[PDB]
Parts: sequence; C-alpha cells; structure tokens
Amino acid sequence: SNIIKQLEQEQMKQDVPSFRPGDTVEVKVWVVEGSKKRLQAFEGVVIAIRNRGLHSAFTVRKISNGEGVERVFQTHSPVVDSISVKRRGAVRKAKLYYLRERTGKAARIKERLN
Amino acid sequence: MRHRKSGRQLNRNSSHRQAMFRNMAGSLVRHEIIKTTLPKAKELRRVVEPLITLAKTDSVANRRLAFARTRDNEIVAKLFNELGPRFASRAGGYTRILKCGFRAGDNAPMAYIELVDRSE
Amino acid sequence: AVQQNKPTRSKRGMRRSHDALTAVTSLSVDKTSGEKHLRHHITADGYYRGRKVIAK
Amino acid sequence: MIGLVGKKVGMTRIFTEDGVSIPVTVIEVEANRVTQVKDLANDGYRAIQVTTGAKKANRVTKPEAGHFAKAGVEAGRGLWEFRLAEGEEFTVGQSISVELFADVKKVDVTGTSKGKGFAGTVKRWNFRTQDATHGNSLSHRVPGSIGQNQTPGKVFKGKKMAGQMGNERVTVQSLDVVRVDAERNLLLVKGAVPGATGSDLIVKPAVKA
Amino acid sequence: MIQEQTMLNVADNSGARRVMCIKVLGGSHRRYAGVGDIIKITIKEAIPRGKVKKGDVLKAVVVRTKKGVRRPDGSVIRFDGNACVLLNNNSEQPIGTRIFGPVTRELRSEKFMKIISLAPEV
RNA sequence: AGGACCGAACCGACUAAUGUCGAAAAAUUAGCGGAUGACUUGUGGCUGGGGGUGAAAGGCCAAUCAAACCGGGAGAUAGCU
RNA sequence: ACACAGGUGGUCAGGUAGAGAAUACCAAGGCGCUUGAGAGAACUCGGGUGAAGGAACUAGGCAAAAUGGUGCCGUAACUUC
RNA sequence: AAUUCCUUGUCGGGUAAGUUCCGACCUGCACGAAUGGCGUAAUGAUGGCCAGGCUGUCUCCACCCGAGACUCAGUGAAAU
RNA sequence: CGAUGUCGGCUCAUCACAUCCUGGGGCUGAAGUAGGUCCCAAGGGUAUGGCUGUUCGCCAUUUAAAGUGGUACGCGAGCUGGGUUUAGAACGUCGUGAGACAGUUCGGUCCCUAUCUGCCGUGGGCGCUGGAGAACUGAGGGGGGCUGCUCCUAGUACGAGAGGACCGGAGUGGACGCAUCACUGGUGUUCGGGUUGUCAUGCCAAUGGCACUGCCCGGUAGCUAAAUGCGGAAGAGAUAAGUGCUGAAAGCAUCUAAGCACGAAACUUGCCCCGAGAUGAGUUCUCCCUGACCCUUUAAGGGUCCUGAAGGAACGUUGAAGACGACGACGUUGAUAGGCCGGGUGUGUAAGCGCAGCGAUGCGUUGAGCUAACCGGUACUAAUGAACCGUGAGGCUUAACCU
Ligand SMILES: COC(=O)c1c(OC)cc2cc3c(c(O)c2c1C)C(=O)[C@]1(OC)C(=O)C=C(OC)[C@@H](O)[C@]1(O)C3=O
Ligand SMILES: [Mg+2]
Repeated sequence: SNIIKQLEQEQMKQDVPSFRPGDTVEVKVWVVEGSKKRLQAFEGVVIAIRNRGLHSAFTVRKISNGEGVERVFQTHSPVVDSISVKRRGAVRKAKLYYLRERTGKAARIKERLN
Repeated sequence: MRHRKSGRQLNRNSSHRQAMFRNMAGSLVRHEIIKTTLPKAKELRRVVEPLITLAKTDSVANRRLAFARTRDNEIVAKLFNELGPRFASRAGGYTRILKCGFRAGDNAPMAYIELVDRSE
Repeated sequence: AVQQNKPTRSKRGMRRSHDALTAVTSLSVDKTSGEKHLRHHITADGYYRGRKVIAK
Repeated sequence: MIGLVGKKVGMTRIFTEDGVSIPVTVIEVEANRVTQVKDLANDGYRAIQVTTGAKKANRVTKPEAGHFAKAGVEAGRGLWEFRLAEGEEFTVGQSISVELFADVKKVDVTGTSKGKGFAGTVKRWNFRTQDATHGNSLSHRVPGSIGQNQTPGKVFKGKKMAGQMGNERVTVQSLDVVRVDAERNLLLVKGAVPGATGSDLIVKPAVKA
Repeated sequence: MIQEQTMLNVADNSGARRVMCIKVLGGSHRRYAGVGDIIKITIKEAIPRGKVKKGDVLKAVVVRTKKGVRRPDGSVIRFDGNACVLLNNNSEQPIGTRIFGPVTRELRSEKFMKIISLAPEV
C-alpha cells in the first residue's frame, strides 16, 4: 500500500554503502553495558543480503577464535552504527551458504578489482 | 488453502500443462481463432499475450526467447512480422473469449478465443 | 456401513426434495438478429450483442 | 468509552531510539460519522451507530440510503454500533476521528480472522498425529477415538471434530498503542490483529485494565 | 534449541569434550533450552587429565547454539555448533578455569558473570 | 577349477506399504534370495484313492485333501435343531 | 467367468553412453492403456523438501534416510591357511 | 542355558538409568555324551544385544507435487 | 455360543471425589522455615526416559504436582498386533506311544463405500400475519480459569544460634490457548541460475524435450513454526469450612433461636464467542405498493385485464470467502479479473558482437538479461440492453385516543 511506503521511508537511513555478497565488511554495532554504551566491531564476509526496503537485512559470517559466528544485521536499525567495505569479493552467486561447510584454504574467495 | 495463488492446475502435472499450453498457443497464432474449454481459455491469456508483447520488439534475442517458448519457427515467423506490428499500438488485451454452449461428449463449458482483428 | 432396517419410500422422497432441477429463466434476444440464447453466450448462428463474431 | 472502525492495511515495524524494534499493525481509521444515536426512551439502551469509508451510489440501496439521509451524512460502507459508557453523549451527524485514542494506552481490536476452510483436527484443535509407520494403516491424521462405549452410547455435544476454521469474529485484547497520527488518519498498535490486509477492524479501549 | 539426547561441545577446560543433555531444567514439559538455560548433562567423552570423568551427571549452562539467540531488533546471532559450560550439580560457579570461544550478551545475568569475565569475546 | 564371487534374463518369495464388495478367489510397487547348478525350461510319457508322490509341511494329487472327484447303496442315520 | 494390472515355449534385436540383453535417451516399428469436464477442503494413497535436535520413535531403526563406480594405496582379531 | 519354576538369583561389564545382551558363579525345579556332549573358521532375506554413519521414526509437525475424495455430464453396482 | 473382540501401547476422551498441586480454614508435642492431622473446595493443572509385550514395578532425572477411581478392567465399522488361543519347529518335563505342559523358545493374513441415532461443520424450505434492506436487544448456550522463579518489603518479625517469614508489591518464565506473517526461518515441481547423459531444432552458436522437478543451488507470493503479539485477571454478588458481634431459651454461659458482620481458584456475574426457529419467533431505523372490472354454495371467496414497486434472484468478472451451497467485491455512470505500463523482488553480468588466448575459457558491452502469485496505475479484453421473481395499502375483537 501507499501508506506503508510513506511510513517506512521516514525511517530508513539514507547513507548506506552499496556492497555485494562476498564482500568483506566491518560492521560497528552499539553495545550497552549498564549505562556505558560503546561500539564493537564485527568484521567478516557477507554471505547473504535480504533486500527489502526498511525490512532489509544482511548476514555476516565471521570465523572467530575457534568458532564460526554468523550474525544478521537489520540494515536500517539504529543498533548498526557504521558499515564499511574492507574488501570486495568476486562470487557469482547471491547467497554464499556453501561457505558454512568450508574452512581455511577452501573458504576464501577471489578479489573482484572490477 | 490457495490464498492469492494463481494458475489453474487443470488436472495435469506441470510438464503436461507447459506442453499443452505450448500447443494451443501456436494454434491460436496459426488459425487466429480456436475452440477450447472455458477454463482452458482463461489460462491461455496468460500464455499467448506475453508472446505477442514479446513480438513488439523485433530483435534476435527476442526471436530466440520466443523460440524457447512455442518451439516452432512458423510461430516465431507469424509473430514479429504479422502480429508484432499489427498489435503495435494495442496496450495489452490481444484476445477475446466468447462462451459457446456445452460440449456434447462430457458437458464441458466451451469458449472461442481469438485475436482481436480477424478482418476477413 | 450398512442399514439395519430398510428406509421407507417416504424417506427417499424427502431426500430427493433437493434433487429437483432448476430452469434457466434467462433466455435473451439478440440485438439485430433476434435469436434466443443464454446470457454471455453466442447464438447458434454466431451472434453476440448484435455482431456476427464467429463467421461460421 | 466508544470504539472506532478502521481498516487493517499491512504490518510494519517501528525502530525506537534505544535499539528496540516493535512490530506494529497499521490501522487506517478514517473519520467515523454518527448515523443514529440511540436512547433509553426509544430503544431500551443507549448507543451510537457510526459509519466510515465511502460507498458508490448505485450500490447503496434505497432503504439504507434513507437511513443515511435522515442523519444527513455521506453513505459509507458498513454500519457498526458502540454502547455509550454512561458519561459520553453524541449528537447525530457528529464526525469522530482517530484523535480519540490520543490518551488511550491499550486497545482491543476485533476483526474477522482469515478463513482456513474445512480444517482437520490436527490444524483446528492441535490434535496429536498418530505414528507414520510401525504398522499404521490409513490412520495418520485421523482423530482416532471420538467416544467411549455402550454406556455413553453417543458422542458428546461439543466434541472437537473437523470442520470450518477461521472466517470468524476474533478479539485480541490489550494491544499497546504505539502512535496515534490524526493527520494521516493512522493508528499503530503493537502486535498482530485478526484478519487479512484490507478488512474491517473494530478498535476500542481495553476493558481489562 | 537444546532438547534431550542433544550432544553439545564443551566450552570450558573442565575435562569433558562431548556431553549429552538428559534434562531441560525448570518447569514441566519444557522442551527446549536457549542460550542461557541450565540443563542436566552426562559426560560421554572426557580428557584423561581432567577434573571430570566419563559417565558423570552434572549441570551445565548453554553458551552457544546453532539455532541462535535473537536480539531485540530482529537481529539473530547464530553459531556453528552448540556449546555449554559445566556447572557444579548443586551450585553455580563452573568447574573449569578457561573458557573457549565466544559467548553472548544474554549470559550477562548476575550469576554467569564469571563466564563473561573468562570468555575472549562478547 | 568351483552345489566359488558380483550381477540381468530366468527361477524364487524375506520385509514393508497398498489392495483386501481387489485390476487379481494371493497380485501390484519398492527393496530382497539363487542365478554352471542337489539349477531352470519346452514337448511327450509313467505312478490312481487307505492309493500315489513327498530334501517330510500331513505337503501335494485339476482354485477340493488327517484319505480326491463322479455316479450308485441312498429318502444312510440324527434320543438333535 | 470380463475387452481382467496375472500366466505363456522358441526366434530377431540397431544408434549414443556403458563391462553389459543393466540403465538413460532415441531409430525401425508401435502406441497414448474406451468415461470425461472442472474445483484445488478435510482425510487417504504415491512422492518431494525441511529450521534446531538426531532413534528421544517403537515390541523391534519397521519404514525412510544413507552407502554405492573404477584405478591405486591400505587393511585387525580369528582361521579348517 | 532354545533347558532355571522360585527369579528381574548373585557378581562384573556396557547405560544417567539394562527383566534384554555379554562375562562369571553353581543351590543343574528338571544339562549330558551318535533321539549325541562340548567347541568351531566360513556361511545365513536366521534369534538376541551394542556402536558409528544416517535420517520426519520421533520432539512436532509445516509446505509442495501428482492420484482419488468434492461439483457437473454419461453410465451405474453391493453387502444388508 | 444361527459372533457381545482378549493383554498393554497409541490417538481421543468424559465423569466422580475417598484432593496429588494450587485455594480457604481448625488443631498441633505449630518459635520461624518446613511439616503432621483434620475440615471445606473438582475451577484449572497434574513428567520425560532406561529395562521389560507388559498394566504394574524398579531405576535415572525432573516438576507446584507427577492424585485415586468409574466409563464393556472407556476407546480394534479409530490405529497397532509385542503378549496369550490355530496350523511349523525345538528344549526341559510327562507318557510305551500318538501327544501333552504350575513351562520356555523362534516363526506366524486385523475386512467393512455409514441407512438411523449421536457429533463436527454447512446449506435449502417454511414460519415469525403487507413486503423489503439494515442495525440491534438479549432469553439461553459455549469457550476461558494452571503455575514456577527472582527481587522489594527485610536479613525485618521469629530464634541461643543455624536459619528465616506472614501480609502486600514489582519483574520474569514454563506449559497451554487465540491471532498473525513485520522480523528469524521452512516450503515454494508456476522465478532465475549451474551442471550430467541423450535426442531434436539442417549445422555452429543458441535453446527445447526426457531421465524422481534428471540431479542440484538459491528464491517471490501464499501457507506456516521453531518466529512474535496477546490472554488466564482485578472487581462484584451470594456462600462453603471457619472466625465472629449482640443475645436469650437456661438471671450466668452461648456464633443463633430473633437480628448482624466477614469468609475460597467452587457458585452467579465480570472477559471472549454464538445466539429471536427465544413458535414466548423481540426491538429500532429506513424504503416500497394507495388500477379497473366481473362471478358465485357471499366467504380471511374465486376469476380476467391492466400494472411489476422496494427489493431479490439468475447470469458474467471474481475474491486473502469456499468441498458444493453459502458469504464478500464488481458489472461500462466500471479498476472486478486477465493483459499492459512503471516499480519492487528474486536470480547473478543474457543473447548478439568485439577483444585476449593454441584452445578450454576469460574480459568489455553489463548488476546485464529474464522475472509467478506482490505494489502503484491503465478500459486494451471480458464483465449486455434486457428478461425473471416479488405486487396493487395489508384480518377480527377490545381498549385508549382524534373525530
Ligand atoms: C487362536 O488363534 C485363532 O483363533 C486362529 C487364528 O488367529 C489369528 C488364525 C487362524 C487362521 C486360520 C485358521 C485358524 O483356525 C485360525 C485360528 C483358529 C484355519 O483353521 C484355516 O482356515 C481359516 C485352516 O483351515 C487351516 C489352516 O492350517 C492348517 C490355517 O492356515 C487356516 O487357513 C487359517 O488361516
Ligand atoms: Mg494352513
């Protein structure tokens, strides 16, 4: 409907970087510890992008110290502070779900340099 | 439960539906009027009218895209030459369904469907 | 699964009270030709709303 | 107090400043206009009868067209009724808008829910499905036993069986009002209300407070 | 989403390497355990020099799930595997000293602050 | 070489589901066993009813088997219904 | 007993892939199985896919899923070698 | 124990929990030496038991694709 | 005994109360916490596993609690067939034997298309006294009702100490129910892509068929849970067990005889849903019809002609409504469906051409091409002028009212 689109475009953040799946992206989110409120980085490869306007999302796969972490981020949420593309990746797919069962030298993807 | 679902299953599987709608789209192009069942005629507008809209732009990509459908070079030649420019000003709605009685064999409601020129 | 007494002719008469057919009551006339037909159906000659659509 | 009649137009979410996303339902509540005010002397009870929206002139029949012409209001679609809660009085022809909910904090949204058609007992009443194998002959989603034996000799009234599910008047109680926007004729309530998108809602303040 | 018979990895250095949930604690007919819930486990596989041995019935708090926890803005944090940290079967304050891998902010719950301190991330 | 191995035809019939007023008075579907042998198959023979035949189940002997079928004694007999 | 999903000995037997008369797609040849038309409920049958868990099911892993080819490397207890 | 009634004997193993299984004990209701006793490689659509893999078997079902069911036309049964 | 189906499990139950939990009290050898016992109370709630065919039981681990019974030891025209009750075989034992077990053990066909009652749903007919369109009133009925934990009160009351509250308040779960698709996901054989074998489109290139959607990788809409909203109440009336006030019979005493006040998840309401076939058929608002004649056994009579309202139905386009009916939207004075246009979304850089390379293949054109059910539009196509049904002031009696 038209009333939904008018109510959602009042709420979208208007400065978002244009990244693709396969890109390596550092995301800074707002972490609250009591009254203290800092920023914590979460840098990994982007494996899927849900492109839905205000309901847009993207999940980032980060192989941390011994464990693989997979975190989705609502893009226009005020929790996500900064999105920055560290490295552009060259994959010819939209969803990179095959990366969940690959480690090390098989889970790396080639630079785009387009 | 079928909420907002489109497309008639028509008591076939999906390969039969794609095959027979490929057949009666080419015969609707060839003779410019056919007699069929009324539920089968309403589902033919969702097949043959994108084939006429594909004929508005004569290109090698469109003629191969309209050859991946209909699988018949005589249909690709009557489109893009005799149906593309002939319907080039019509903004959709290239067919017309006219109900014609009931079939004698099984009491099936029948319909004529034709391209809207048929000037003889 | 099966009946225990047989139903009477009175009972199958009451079940068949909805088996009764209904008529059409909606024969039209053509604009030019004058033939009787159904609503939204072409005539036997091939007219619909005063236009020989079928040419056959 | 009295309620208002709106129209469910989709769902969306509101992002608050402290991170929290709240799922809202956008109810479009136009200006309800009173068509009949009922009194104790003429009706045995006091209530108001409002209408909302608009209806085409060739579809408004002559009996109901005279009912709108007596109030002198525009012929909207549908007619609803709200009992006056002993401390409010309304005049015929008054236009009530969504800014009545500007101080209400919880509402009860009554709608007609989605219709599931003929539903089995697994969907309708959350019956446990029998086992898929280990012998089972033609009895997977069947209800099983429906009564006891010769001593009851019957099925009890109100036995949970298959049948029509949904397409039914459902009220969801105590929904938080997120935002009342009188200029866009909007009402955002936190959560899900009954019905599909485009259906009539009856929004009234929550009696459970 | 941990139920009975679920095999979990072990996130501290207590000695166990693979444990199996035998009960989800707190409330009747409770089917699942999230990422801050306490389960009863048995130890199916341990290291030789550990503080716990195979076949031992004690408690554990779930710290990681493949299903994951949902933050209050829609966001979900999923892991590659279910992990837990072994408790003391009649008290809190876990047996192990080091804690491996990340944890979640939901574990910051006034009695697992020992686990928040010893964890390398989150 | 082999009552060897895997595996079609062919011969069997272990499990499951369907069917069970069946499509069928025992099958179908999906798997299953043997598959150069104490194998299997065509044609023609031989064994006949207290008899045959039986790697033996009281199995089989024309959809019938703790004594076949047909005709006769015969309207057996029935303190039973 | 049927215009019956069964039974019936022998002969001929191509192309591409394949070890192959397996299997898949085709040739020669032969067919669409003698009620159709719609709709897209429960439920039943035959299937497909499934979050997290992974036999907790159950009399019993019944059923389903899985394994699967060729070359090479490698292979324990036990043994009548 | 294909044998044991008391009995789920006792003890050990495996399990968080084991009337089953395995190992042992001997008080063998009522084992036993060609109506064979005790072993045994290989074998088995054989009986029990455990483990890995695997999974809608299940927690707990959801959705989809077809065939019926439902409606229309033609034909047209059955048990009782 | 011319058939009434055996154990347990599954699925689904329903009732009782001799009450397991929650609730209200009396007594205690009741300090508090926690109990014991008795009384009242059936509103709701009342485990998962290991072993075994088992009910049971033992054990492990839970839980506020893991209640006891009745209902053909509920439930096989609902399922199973492990147990025992057929035919095979063997062991122990008994018997000379055929065979048989206070016995073990391995194997072993579970049919029914629902006429009636009942029940879940959903229609048709008629009635409700002129017809019709709406909105209601509510008799009556149904659903729902469970509870933990932490904190505050307060380490206060209590106690030598260890311990540790009542009464109130806040927060948060488990189980269960309803709704929903905004998010997280499943599905998505109608969307896009990759790839194997083979056949075909004359061939290359490009595509199509078939092989379970050939095998797969994603994925729109819808549907849906694991997803996330909400609910269980407070209050009120009458009480149970119980505690009382005043008070005699019986100068006192005494909760009771007169009178009076409290008192529980039970009862009646409050909350949600159905509901005037509630034949006691209700109420309100609005709309429509105010023509002639004849005939007879003159009656709430029959017949002809003219008329044909409001409204309904039928038909068509349909729907987040649906088995069919029904229900909702629309029918040209029209966005109802299809198409079309723009967008979105999904998939990941189409074909053709050019370039680089021996070639496979890469690069450029190019986030390209295609894109279902989605959104916003747009009369291009199909929703027809009609006809059909339903009428022509609506009984009697009595009262009160204008005449
Ligand atoms: C106690 O358990 C029974 O009540 C029972 C049973 O429980 C499932 C099944 C059956 C099955 C059957 C029979 C039964 O008696 C029987 C019995 C008694 C027969 O008598 C049978 O005819 C039907 C026949 O005459 C000869 C045969 O073998 C010689 C059988 O195979 C037979 O064919 C059959 O199927
Ligand atoms: Mg037999």
